[PDB]
Amino acid sequence: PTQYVPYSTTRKKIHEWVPPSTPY
Amino acid sequence: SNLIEVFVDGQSVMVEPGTTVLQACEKVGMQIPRFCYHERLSVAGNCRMCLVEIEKAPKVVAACAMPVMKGWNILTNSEKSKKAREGVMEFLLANHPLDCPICDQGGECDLQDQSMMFGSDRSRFLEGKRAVEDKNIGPLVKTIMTRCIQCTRCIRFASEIAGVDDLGTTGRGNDMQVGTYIEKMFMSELSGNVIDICPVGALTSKPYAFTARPWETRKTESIDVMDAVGSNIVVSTRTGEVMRILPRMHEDINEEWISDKTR
Amino acid sequence: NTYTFLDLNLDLS
Amino acid sequence: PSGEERCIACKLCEAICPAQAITIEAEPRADGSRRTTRYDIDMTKCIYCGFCQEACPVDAIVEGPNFEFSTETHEELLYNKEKLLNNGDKWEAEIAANIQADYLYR
Amino acid sequence: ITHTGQVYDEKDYRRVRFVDRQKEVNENFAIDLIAQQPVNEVEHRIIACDGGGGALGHPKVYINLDKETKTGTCGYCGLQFKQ
Amino acid sequence: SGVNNTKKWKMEFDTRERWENPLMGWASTADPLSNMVLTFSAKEDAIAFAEKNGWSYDVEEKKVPKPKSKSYGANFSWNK
Amino acid sequence: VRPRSDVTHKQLSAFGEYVAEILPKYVQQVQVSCLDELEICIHPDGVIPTLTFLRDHTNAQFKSLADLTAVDVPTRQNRFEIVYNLL
Amino acid sequence: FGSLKDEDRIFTNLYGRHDWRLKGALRRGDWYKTKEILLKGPDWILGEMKTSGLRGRGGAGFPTGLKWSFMNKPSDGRPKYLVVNADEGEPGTCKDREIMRHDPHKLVEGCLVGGRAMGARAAYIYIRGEFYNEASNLQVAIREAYEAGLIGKNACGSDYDFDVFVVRGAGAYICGEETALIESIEGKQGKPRLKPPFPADVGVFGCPTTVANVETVAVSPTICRRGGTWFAGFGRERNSGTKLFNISGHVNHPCTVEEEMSVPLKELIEKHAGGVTGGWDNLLAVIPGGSSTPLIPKSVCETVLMDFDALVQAQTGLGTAAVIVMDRSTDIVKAIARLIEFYKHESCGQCTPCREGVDWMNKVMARFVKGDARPAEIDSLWEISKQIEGHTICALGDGAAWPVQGLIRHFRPELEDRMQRFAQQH
Amino acid sequence: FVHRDTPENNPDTPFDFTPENYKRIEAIVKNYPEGHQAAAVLPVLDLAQRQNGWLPISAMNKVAEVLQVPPMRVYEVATFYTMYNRKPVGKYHIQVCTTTPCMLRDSDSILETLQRKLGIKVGETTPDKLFTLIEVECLGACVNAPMVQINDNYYEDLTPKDIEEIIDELKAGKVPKPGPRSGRFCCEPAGGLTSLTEPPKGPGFGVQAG
Ligand SMILES: Cc1cc2nc3c(=O)[nH]c(=O)nc-3n(C[C@H](O)[C@H](O)[C@H](O)COP(=O)(O)O)c2cc1C
Ligand code: SF4
Ligand code: SF4
Ligand code: SF4
Ligand code: SF4
Ligand code: FES
Ligand code: FES
Ligand SMILES: [Zn+2]
Repeated sequence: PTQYVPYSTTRKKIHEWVPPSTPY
Repeated sequence: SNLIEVFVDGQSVMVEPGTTVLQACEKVGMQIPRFCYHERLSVAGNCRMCLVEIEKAPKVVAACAMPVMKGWNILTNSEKSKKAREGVMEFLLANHPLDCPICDQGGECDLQDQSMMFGSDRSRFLEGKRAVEDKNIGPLVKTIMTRCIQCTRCIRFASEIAGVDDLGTTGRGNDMQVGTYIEKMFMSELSGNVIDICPVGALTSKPYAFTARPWETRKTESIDVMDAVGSNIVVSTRTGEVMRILPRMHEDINEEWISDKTR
Repeated sequence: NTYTFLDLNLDLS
Repeated sequence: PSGEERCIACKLCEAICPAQAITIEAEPRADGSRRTTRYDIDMTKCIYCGFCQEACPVDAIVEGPNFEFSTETHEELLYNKEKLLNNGDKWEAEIAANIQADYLYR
Repeated sequence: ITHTGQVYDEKDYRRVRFVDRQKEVNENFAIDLIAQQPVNEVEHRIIACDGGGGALGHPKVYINLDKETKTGTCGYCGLQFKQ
Repeated sequence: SGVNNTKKWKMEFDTRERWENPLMGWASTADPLSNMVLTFSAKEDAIAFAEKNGWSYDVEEKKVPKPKSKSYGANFSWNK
Repeated sequence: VRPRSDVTHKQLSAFGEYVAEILPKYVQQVQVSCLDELEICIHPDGVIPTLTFLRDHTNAQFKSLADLTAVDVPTRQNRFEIVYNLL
Repeated sequence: FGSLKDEDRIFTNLYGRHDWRLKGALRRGDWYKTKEILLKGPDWILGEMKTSGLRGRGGAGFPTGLKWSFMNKPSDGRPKYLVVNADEGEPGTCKDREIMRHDPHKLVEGCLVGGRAMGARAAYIYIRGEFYNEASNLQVAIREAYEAGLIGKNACGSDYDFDVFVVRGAGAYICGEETALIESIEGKQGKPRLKPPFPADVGVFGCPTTVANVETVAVSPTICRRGGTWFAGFGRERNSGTKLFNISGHVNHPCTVEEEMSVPLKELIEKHAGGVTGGWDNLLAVIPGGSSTPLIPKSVCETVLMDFDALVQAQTGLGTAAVIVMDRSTDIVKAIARLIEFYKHESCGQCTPCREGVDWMNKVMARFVKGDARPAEIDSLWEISKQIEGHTICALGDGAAWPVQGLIRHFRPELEDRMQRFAQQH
Repeated sequence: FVHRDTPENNPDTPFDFTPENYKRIEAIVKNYPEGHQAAAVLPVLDLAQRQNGWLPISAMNKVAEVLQVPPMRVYEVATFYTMYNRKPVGKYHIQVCTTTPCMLRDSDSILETLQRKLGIKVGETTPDKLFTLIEVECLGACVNAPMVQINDNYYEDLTPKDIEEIIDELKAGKVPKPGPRSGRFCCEPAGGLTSLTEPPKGPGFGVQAG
């Protein structure tokens, strides 16, 4: 001629309705 | 009455006067390889990939077009009607850009199959290829139209099934490009059907661009709930999230078409 | 003339 | 060479893998190009047939020369895109020489 | 974080695996590497793109650098070509 | 447009849970009879398989494309 | 194209009739495949009789059983298709 | 044996020399028995052409009488029509340019004589748009005729009604095609239709229609006047009648002479026109019917004569009978190469075999002229040629294949040498 | 074949048939069968070309409007035919016939001469925007092979300097005797009229009986 760590790289697939923080 | 007798490689079926040669083969059960012929779209004869050989006849006939006459035996697997397909497939492929691993109509191609079953083992087009210029037909259909086999089923659907009458052929020769002359988006409901109806993957769906590949998609047959026509649809799911919804045929409700909303 | 064929058409009409 | 990863997510490497080892899911990168969001070769599932080497059109997935990758934990053997791309960068010089020597044969 | 951006939030469990360990991510992120690639100027209306090296490249495709408005990009290399 | 996959009847078991796997994000299934789709040539034979194996069945009649009349001459009609 | 030797296709066909005549009972659909291979098909009751004739007949000695297998055609009323290959 | 008499010759006004206008036409006596002919009956007119046994004067050869006979069937409530194609895109077809420009009237009465034969309500003449001046001449002639009352309702003092119109072509060779002339007349893109719905059955605007080469329409009144027999005698067997012959390229006096059909090919350059430039031995090849027909090399040149039966025996077509001659001073490989360039710039692209096939032969032909292509490729162009020949929707793909087939058939050694020449200099 | 709107060539360029032009239009439709406006688009498109050579996207839209057809329908017709120009055309717009018949009889010869005289490449307008050269295909009139149609000038049988002579005539003055500058008349054997040198028989000559 002269420790790994496996993980899912894809992101979330189903998002979630976040409660309205405005109280009613 | 009204039952001419026509022979399909001998099965001698009897058919209504006015049925096309391609239609005669269908009732026996044979399939003429076809492009540019869709059952609910007008016959155009553009591809001529369906040339068959009626017996005792000098030239081969266009299946989708010739009204079958009395006692003409169709020879669908003759030594001639195969050179009439081995030589057409030579042409469609010659100007084709080989980006099959880009074309998301990878396993959903009616042009690789027919090549892979009725066409030729190798190519002789040592000459150069052509390229067209990708344009914008809208936000739903991605027209990578260098793929187009000028089969004019879009121009038909866009005029006959939907009344858009916008898409049209422009020019002559080997640079006939079937795209809107001025860049006006193809905005209409029934728009996404063009994807399903273009056998080539020239124009395909932009949201479902590259999320999947058809062999993987598990296909569950269900019902359209977005609108009250209740159109039949097939939900294609991979590893548990829906990847596409495409139409499945119901003669009475949605006959092979679904709305832009419900796909 | 550029329009002579076309003008000849009107008379036939 | 430029630095763009070869894989274009045609996903037939997944189709021809005999063991179901390769899992690929993709989406159009902002560039508009086609790339794999997740490429996971489960090496414990893989039986090192070398068909993936065969199948790839861009030849993005290759059978690299190294055989010494024994690992203390089972999870390390499962490989995501980042480990394989990192494996690719480390051994690219020899992989290129090896493919250079054998491509005429293929 | 990574090419795709896979990341774990504070509340996110499934982030412990890295505790006292390291994650596999990439420098030389490709997303920017071709963007760093100069636009291949050409004379002809259409140009090829073997990917470089023929058999050792990508299935050849011909790109239409016909409009300066857009530099054709071979769907395989992401190389922009400047008419 | 090929119709060679619309020929034989198939009976398919009902779909079940496909939860995401925490370590790698691969789909995971707890239902053994999921990927199994048996192919039967005729409706009568498939119904028989369900009865002797004791699985519940809900047969769907084949729906084949209706004959459609086509003729190249017809669209050339300016009248209509 | 495989190197078919019609010489075989005929001789094996002729034996297929021979067996069909010798055991008109228990034997139906005797056919020589396009692969120069014979495949007498017998009623299940003819298992003992047809084999024995082939194991012990001067004009057809079929001493060793290469394999016994059962394809399963679920559609077929009789699900299994026991196949005995003899040499 | 040709050598038709001037008196027998059909278009006396050929080469002008006589007023193309009506008063010249009256001295010609073109409108002499028109009332009588129409009076006789439509059936009498078709009897005259059937007796004449005239063949199509356009590139395709078919009995003229049988073609007209087809739409003589009873009207189904749609007006029957006449379409005269004055387009002649084929190279060497300056012929029809003559009748239109020099003798417009002959065609005008050809139209009404022909019209009652098919019972056409009206006739549309599609002169190629290129010829703007030519158009100027015919409608001046058409205007004269109506002013006279020769055409129009109660035309020629008879029960029958006819109206004649001129339509602008727009520089397309394919417009010439029978199903495509119609579509241009219809106003859609000039793309041929399939023959199943035949032109008579579904013509223009869905009304029965018939299409004739302008020469074919023009001779019908004179043939009825002279009778089928007179006309029938000049021809040979199925072949019959005088057809204008245009000789262009490598001849001393290129000209269009309406000399008799069945002329020895050696005779028409040698006796009329101009002997082949450079001598009759300086003839690398002859294109008998124009670009569409295969060229024939000198060996068979004089032996054979110009009639459609003799040519089909020779593997070539009488076609438009346009004789294009190539001396030994021409690169045929490049000559035929531009005809394939002539067809890539012109085929409609509606059908897959012509669209890609003609472009494919153009690319191979250009390489052949350079000699870059290897010898084995020659035969492939042949195989590419017959794929196009029998698979095309119209005849133009038929036409593109024949010149390629001719070059390989008789000049295969020359192309191999061009192959060899480039390989040697490396 | 794509109209990317440009300030010059785009509908901002308003188009409308001159009162005189519109007249010509009506006549066209009637010539065509009743209820068939569509047949008239190729002739109506031609008069838009007669009005202005450029015929921009605006002009085609008007044609479709006047003819009440799908606009695309007009766009398809304009693109298919070479007669229509979708780009500005030189005042003279000479076109040189280069099919094999003309080439065999030297058509190419003429080209080189014209390129030099116009001092410009083949295919574009002179800077003077006075001339435009294009290599068009068979224009008919082959017997006279050397040939160059300039707006129907159809000059034929032209030796190189002839054209130069013609071009000069065009460059200074107008109407340069359009036609075959050769002595021969229309198409005639250069030798003479072998076909018919006798006088033409008169009316009712040898008219067959019946
Ligand atoms: C590509 C093509 C171009 C043609 N051009 C012409 C033409 O310019 N003039 C013509 O008379 N016939 C032309 N024809 C032949 C017509 O299709 C048709 O056969 C003919 O015009 C009928 O006239 P006839 O029956 O009187 O001969 C052409 C055919 C093809 C395939
Ligand atoms: S269409 Fe897409 S998939 Fe079908 S062949 Fe052309 S490229 Fe390959
Ligand atoms: S787009 Fe699809 S459908 Fe429209 S022509 Fe090209 S291929 Fe045929
Ligand atoms: S690895 Fe090769 S084959 Fe598998 S997807 Fe990426 S490119 Fe296609
Ligand atoms: S052959 Fe096919 S393409 Fe060529 S002209 Fe006739 S139809 Fe149009
Ligand atoms: S399928 Fe035969 S014409 Fe298109
Ligand atoms: S080719 Fe030039 S006019 Fe016929
Ligand atoms: Zn590339």
